Amino acid sequence: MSEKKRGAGTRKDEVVTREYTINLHKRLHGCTFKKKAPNAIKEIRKFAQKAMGTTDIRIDVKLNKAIWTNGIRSVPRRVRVRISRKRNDEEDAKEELYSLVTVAEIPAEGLKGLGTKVVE
Amino acid sequence: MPSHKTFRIKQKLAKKQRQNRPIPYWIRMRTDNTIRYNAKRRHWRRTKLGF
Amino acid sequence: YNQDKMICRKCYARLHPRAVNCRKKKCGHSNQLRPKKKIKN
Amino acid sequence: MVSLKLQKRLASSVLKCGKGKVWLDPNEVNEISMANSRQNIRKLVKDGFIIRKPQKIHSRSRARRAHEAKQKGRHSGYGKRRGTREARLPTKILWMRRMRVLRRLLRKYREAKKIDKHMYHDMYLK
RNA sequence: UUAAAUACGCGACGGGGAUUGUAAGUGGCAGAGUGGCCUUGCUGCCACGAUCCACUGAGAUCCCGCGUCGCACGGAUUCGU
RNA sequence: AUGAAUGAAUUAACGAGAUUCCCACUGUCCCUGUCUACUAUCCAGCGAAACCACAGCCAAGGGAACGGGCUUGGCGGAAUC
RNA sequence: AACCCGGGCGCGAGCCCGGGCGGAGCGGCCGUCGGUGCAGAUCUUGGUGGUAGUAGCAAAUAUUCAAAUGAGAACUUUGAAGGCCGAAGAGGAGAAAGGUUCCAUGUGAACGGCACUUGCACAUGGGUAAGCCGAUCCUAAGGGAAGGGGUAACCCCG
RNA sequence: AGACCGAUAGCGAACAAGUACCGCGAGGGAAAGAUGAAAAGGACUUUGAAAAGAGAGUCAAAGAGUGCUUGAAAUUGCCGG
Repeated sequence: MSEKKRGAGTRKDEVVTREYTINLHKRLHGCTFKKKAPNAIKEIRKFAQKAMGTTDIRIDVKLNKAIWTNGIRSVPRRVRVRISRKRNDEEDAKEELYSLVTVAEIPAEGLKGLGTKVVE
Repeated sequence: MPSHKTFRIKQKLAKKQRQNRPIPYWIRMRTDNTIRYNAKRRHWRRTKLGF
Repeated sequence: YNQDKMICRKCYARLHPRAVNCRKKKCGHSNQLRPKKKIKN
Repeated sequence: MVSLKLQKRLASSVLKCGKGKVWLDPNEVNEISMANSRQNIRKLVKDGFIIRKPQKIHSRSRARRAHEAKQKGRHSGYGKRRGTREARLPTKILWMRRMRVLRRLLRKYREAKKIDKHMYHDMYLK
C-alpha cells in the first residue's frame, strides 16, 4: 500500500506505516444499539482504504478484538490504528495501537525508528 | 427395544432398497431402445413408501 | 416390565435396573441415576 | 477442499467430550486430514496437536460468598428478603425441628431424673 | 448542491461554547462491629474499614477554530446541427 | 301479548356471560411529535401468480335509462421512478 | 406430399402455378364410403407471450478479523473475538414412524427457493455382531377356533 | 381379416404400462415412436470456471449430430422496408 513515492520527491518508498485514528461514531450511531459492533469493523475497513489509497486492506485480529471487547452493543469511540503500507501490489496491513492519552503528532517517526533498528 | 424388529416386513423393505439401484452401465449398450431413465427408482425425501 | 431403565443425570446415559451405577465415561459409581418413570402424556 | 468434519466426530469421541471443546491446530492441517482412523487421531491427541480446550469458568464464587453473606444475617428488613411468606420456610419446617427437639429434651430430662411420671405426662401433653 | 496544488481542502490533534456533571487515584473519619497486639502501668496499634467527606466546576463533545503530521501531482465517458 | 316443575318468586357464592355508575390511571382524545426495530429504497443473485377479446385523456350529451372508446366540445412532448 | 413466400383464376367454398425447403410418395374423372370441414362451448390437451427481471427469499438483530483449501470462497474448514440455546424457541437417551437417510471416497447435470470446494443432491464401496437388551412366555377390552341353527350363501350368535 | 385408426387418433397402454404417480384403503392413473444406405455415432489441434466453443474430419445431406425425417402456428432476438 503505497507509501509509494515512486520515484519522487522525498520519500524513498514502498511500505512504512502511519498511525491514524478511526472515528467510529458517525457511521456507528447510524447502526442500531444492539447491531453496532459489526458496523465498526466495516468502518475501519472503508477508512483505511480511503486514507491508504488501496483497495486491498488487511485488518489484524487485534483490531477485531478491540472493537468487540465491550460486546455487540458497545464500540469504542475511536481506535488508533497502525496501518502499514507496502508493495507494487499496493496492499494495506493494519493492527491496533497504544496511547497514554494525548495527541496526533509524528507517528511516522516511531515507525521509521523501528525499521532502522531491525537489523544486522 | 429393537428398531422395530420383525424380519418379515424388514427383509422386504431391504429388498426394495436393493432393487432401487442404478441401472448397470451395460443394458444401455446391447440394447434395443431407450433414453434409459430406468424409473422405478425411489427417494428418501419425496413420494412415499409402499409395501 | 415396570421397571424401565435408569438414566443418568450427569452423562444422561441409560444403564439398567440391575446395574447399580452409571458408566458411560468414568461415571463410575456416580450413582446418579433416575429410572424411567414407568410410562406418559 | 479439506473436510475436517470427520476428525471432529472422532476427536470428540476419543476426548469423550464436545465438538466445541475439541480443537485442531492450523499448522498440522494436512496430517490431520490424513488421519482417517481413531488410532491416527489418538497419535495427534498424544502428540498434542489435537486438544480439549478448557473453556471460561464458574460462579460458585459469587454464590458461595453469597452463602457467607447469609451466615451472618443481612437483608432481613422486609424488602430484599423475598420469596412468599411461608414458602421460604413453611413453619411446619420450624415445627419439624421444634417437635423433634421438645421430645428429645423431655427424654433426656427423665433419664437424668428431674421430674415424675405424673409431671412428664402432663408436660408431654402440654 | 458543494470543494478540489489558481486550496484555511480533507483526516487525525486539540482551543471555544455550548454539551453532560463530579472521575481514576489519593487521603480522613461522622459511622458498623469484631479480634488480636504494644506497654510497668498508663496508652496506643494492627486487622477485615458497610455508608460519607476531602484533593475536583473532573472525564466525555451530531457544533465552531488557528499550530503541527499525513494525503491532496488524477483520469473514465460522451456528442449537435 | 306476565305467572307458577311449559315452574313462579327469591336469593349468598361462582363467571374470558349482558347493561350501568364511581375512584385510580392513562396518547383513546385536545393533536400530534421524536425516537428504535424490520420492512421500504438502491445493489448482486434467485426468481414466481392472479389476470389479459380490446387501443386506453377530460367535460358534457346520447345510448338497453351507470361510456377508457359514439357524438360535440376541450386537453395532451414520449419514456421512466 | 408437406411447409414458407409470392404469381394467376374463380363473387366464392376453393382451384392452380413459380421460387425455396423437403426427400418419398402423389393425383384427376366417374361411381361410392363417411370417426368429413370450427374462433367460441367458465370447451380439452399441449405449447407460448405480457404480467416481470416484478412479489417472496425481512424481526432470535449473529456474526467479524485473520488463515486453510480450491479454476472459483459472505455462507466448506481452522483460530481468535462475540453471542445465542436452559424442561431444552438449538443439551442427553428413546417409542412410533421413516427405510439406509449412517461411514468413506469421488463428483456437481439436477436440489438446497442463492452462492457451494459443502451436503441428508449424485455415484461407488462399506457398517448393524446377545445365554444374561429387547423380541420370546403369559394373560387383560376382546379376534375368537368348537355343536346347534337363522341364513342358499356371505355371514352371525353361542 | 378390414371403404377401421394411424401417435391429442386407436385400447388406459405402439415404448420400461396398469409402468411413473395419488389415496389410510376400497380404488385412481398419465406422458411417453422415427439419425443414417452404412456408425461411418465427430480423430488431431487451439481454447475454456464449467460446458461448451473454434478449426477440421464422415456422409448425397449434419439447419441428418443423438426426444437427431419433415419442422407450421404462438413466440423471441437480430435485422430490412
